[PDB]
Amino acid sequence: GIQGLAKLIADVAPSAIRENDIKSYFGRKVAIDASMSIYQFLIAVRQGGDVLQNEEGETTSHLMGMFYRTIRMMENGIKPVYVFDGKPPQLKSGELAKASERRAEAEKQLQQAQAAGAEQEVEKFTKRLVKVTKQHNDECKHLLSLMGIPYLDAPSEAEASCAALVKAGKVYAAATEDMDCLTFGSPVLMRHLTASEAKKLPIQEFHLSRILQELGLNQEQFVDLCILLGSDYCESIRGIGPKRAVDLIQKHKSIEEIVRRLDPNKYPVPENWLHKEAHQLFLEPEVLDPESVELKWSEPNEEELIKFMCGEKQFSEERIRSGVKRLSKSRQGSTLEVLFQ
DNA sequence: ACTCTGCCTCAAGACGGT
DNA sequence: TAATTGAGGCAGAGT
DNA sequence: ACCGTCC
Ligand SMILES: [K+]
Ligand SMILES: [Sm+3]
Ligand SMILES: [Sm+3]
Ligand SMILES: [Sm+3]
Ligand SMILES: [Sm+3]
Ligand SMILES: [Sm+3]
Repeated sequence: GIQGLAKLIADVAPSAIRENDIKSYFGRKVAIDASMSIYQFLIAVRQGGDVLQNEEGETTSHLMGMFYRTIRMMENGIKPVYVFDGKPPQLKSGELAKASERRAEAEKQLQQAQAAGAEQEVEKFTKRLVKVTKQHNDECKHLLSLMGIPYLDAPSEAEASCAALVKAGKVYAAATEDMDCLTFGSPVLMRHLTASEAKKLPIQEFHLSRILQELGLNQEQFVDLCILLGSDYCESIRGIGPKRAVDLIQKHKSIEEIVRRLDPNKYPVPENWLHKEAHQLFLEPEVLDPESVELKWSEPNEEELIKFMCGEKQFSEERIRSGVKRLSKSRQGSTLEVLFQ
């Protein structure tokens, strides 16, 4: 993500944040960062500090949420396409190594609480070690196929390919919490689109054109702003936060110019700073071709979903059948069958 | 006064009967 | 064979 | 809407 960008928008560019009722999105298509939704379910969907699972010990929390949340979206006429990450870019390797440190230390502190018969400490580092695996992604892809819900494999970061689907008009918005989707150029970003019966947070749209207008920037200047704020791909400047970062971009436009005019003794830049390379990655990321695959929402295969979710993963047959019926009727009401001419 | 850093914590789902 | 993110809150120090 | 339960 971008450190503090959502807060900056809310304070400087509030006009870019628009809220609408779930009832207004009937018929709209959205792109979803699948990995983040899977992670949300593995973290939250716990029963007694442990995850849901079948008797074979195979985890099912990700299948639980993917199934029901996706159905709820379709009942509201919202048609999602799930986008899965691919090979991370090299620039992320500098940050990937720093993540393993946190997992290594979280593992060290895990067995410590275990050998110490702790209770709340076990549930503390356990959730901190959660991670989305290839088997998590493959099982969700398998589920979506049976549900008739489309998905796409991005060549690199899913966030970037979601944005490219919006640019191309193949979906209305990227439904995510990772604000760096705007840094990748997404015209629209939607938060809090869960279609949950609770309705605790309002559906927010972030319109990039509004952000650029109220900040007085173009896209390249907005990317440099996000770099100074803090991105996954390179270092920021120590002592330059969201307040000074805005004033500098608005005044000097480019980081290259900010360095020329900054006092090297007062605000020294990082050593071997890759702000140019991250700039190139945000503006011209490796993305799928939106014109290659035509997004279709298809009839779900009920009998295979029962065999998979119930026979194998041990979901309630009554609940799964009911879910597939809802999914099939809601698709019939929001989706036109294919026509030939 | 304003701003930034480095700490700290906390939460992160959904169904169906009541 | 995976590497969130986000939001606040607080004290303390730099501008 | 609350809350035990989901697997
Ligand atoms: K910084
Ligand atoms: Sm990201
Ligand atoms: Sm099995
Ligand atoms: Sm990602
Ligand atoms: Sm990241
Ligand atoms: Sm089995």
